Amino acid sequence: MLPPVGVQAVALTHDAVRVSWADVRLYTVRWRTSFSASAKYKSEDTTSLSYTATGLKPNTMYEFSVMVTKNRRSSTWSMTAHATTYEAAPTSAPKDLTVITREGKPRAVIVSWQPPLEANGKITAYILFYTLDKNIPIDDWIMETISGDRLTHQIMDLNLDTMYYFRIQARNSKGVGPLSDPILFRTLKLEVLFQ
Amino acid sequence: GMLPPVGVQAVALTHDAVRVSWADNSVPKSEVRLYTVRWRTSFSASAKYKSEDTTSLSYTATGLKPNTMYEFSVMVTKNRRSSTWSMTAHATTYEAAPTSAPKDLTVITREGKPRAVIVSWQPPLEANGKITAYILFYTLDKNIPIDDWIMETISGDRLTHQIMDLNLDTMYYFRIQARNSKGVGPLSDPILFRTLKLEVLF
Amino acid sequence: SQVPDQPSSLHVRPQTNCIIMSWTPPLNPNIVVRGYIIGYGVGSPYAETVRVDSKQRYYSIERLESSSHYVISLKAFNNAGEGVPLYESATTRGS
Amino acid sequence: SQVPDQPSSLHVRPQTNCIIMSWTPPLNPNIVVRGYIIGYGVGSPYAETVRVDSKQRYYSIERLESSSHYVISLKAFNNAGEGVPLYESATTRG
Repeated sequence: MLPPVGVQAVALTHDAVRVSWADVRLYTVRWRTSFSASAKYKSEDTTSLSYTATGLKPNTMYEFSVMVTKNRRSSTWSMTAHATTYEAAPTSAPKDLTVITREGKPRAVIVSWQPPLEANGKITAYILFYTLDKNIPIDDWIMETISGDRLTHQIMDLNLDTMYYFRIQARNSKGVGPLSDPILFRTLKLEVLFQ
Repeated sequence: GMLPPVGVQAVALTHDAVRVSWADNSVPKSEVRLYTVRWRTSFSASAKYKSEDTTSLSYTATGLKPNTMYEFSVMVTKNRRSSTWSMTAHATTYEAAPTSAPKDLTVITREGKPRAVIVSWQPPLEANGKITAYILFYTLDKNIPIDDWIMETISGDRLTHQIMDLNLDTMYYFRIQARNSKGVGPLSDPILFRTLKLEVLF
Repeated sequence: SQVPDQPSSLHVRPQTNCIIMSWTPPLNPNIVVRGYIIGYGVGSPYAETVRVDSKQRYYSIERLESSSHYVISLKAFNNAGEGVPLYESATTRGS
Repeated sequence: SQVPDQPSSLHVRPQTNCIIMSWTPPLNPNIVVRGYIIGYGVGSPYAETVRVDSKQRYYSIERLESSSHYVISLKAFNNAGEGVPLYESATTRG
């Protein structure tokens, strides 16, 4: 039989994409992550001229193909349609948060991290929280906003021999992901620092 | 004649928010310095700014136009003495779902082959981003809801679409809406097009 | 002696490549009818034109394309001229 | 006969360009003290070094840069060597 034509795939939500083609005959629609190792498909059957592929990973590009079947006779697969699903707030937190004293200038540290695994989109900005107090809530810490293109930041004029707390989170076009777990960094005292 | 702040950085957050952040090489350690932050649409007629005052080293510019480029400048003021504005930092806000509907939806019979029309429209005024696709609904029935019309998906770069195999002497209804990387705008107003009968056409 | 009227009724029964027409003379018997003029085409009844006897009620159109929208006209005529036509839309049955 | 102890107390009173030190001799009087060796710099006490009399308790550091984080060391010394230092952080007023 003749495969369907005018196949187009349009992203709805961040996990839904609606394929739509033009021509009882049954249509089968297959899809697959275009950038992955698994060369295996997922598919579903319908009798409408459209179908919504759901349960997808956000900010990901998918390829869609439709065939038609009627009375034991199946057609070949149609031209593939490409669709990228919408973005979503990050799910993980930034990883490997590290604080190291800057040499040879004490009272200042260089904070280094790595982007989150589940960014679910392009990271617009990083938010870095740090404080001296053990009790005050997160919204009263010192806040520093670093661009998404930077993975390091310089903090200056800290206190000597004092325990600092560090929290970092990733932002995104549709919101901000969860904070990481606290990182404890103790600035050294001059006695230990010089030998 | 004070020193203007340096290392001024402007980072777009949402589609309506941008966070400016600067540094001052003059902050000691009794007196507190006030920072003034200005912003403005870089491509506009109005050479006028909006501004706000803070004592922090950062500020969030809100209530901005989406998919638009803004320019930001910071100065510092202390005891009657103002500095010059720092170098400008540019930031472009992210996209958002369209708010208006596509305009001037047009349906005209294709000559000289009846039963087929060419539907023409124009992009929405408030697109708030790059239009990925148009969704065109049309039906023969007066009563069925929008989700049971005939749906046609046109690419965002095209402003025309061809519908074929219509019925002769029948009233058709047309609806169109624009989608976008961040969502879908509202449907347009109904367009009434009456296909002609063979008697009148010849 | 005068221009004839339009035909009373016109029926079409499309085939896979043929189309069969069935009609009846004008409801007004006073006016003389010398014959009928049939026209057909795609989206236009001017493409093809045949003229048949006044006593014929059926005509079979041949060699038409499958799955197509044809337009058929029918007019009665006499020595005065041609009468107002009847129009009918017919769709060929696909294979 | 041996290296002296660390000073008992050290106080600093930073100015806009000066920094004033006030200290007191080691708690152990038996060990001889020939004098005190002061060190200062930014983020390091190795940058500048002066040595003063055993009878001094006050010293005024001059010609320092305004609004900076200085590190000050203080050690007592005698014919044996140098004793364990005392450290103090002081910040200049801008």
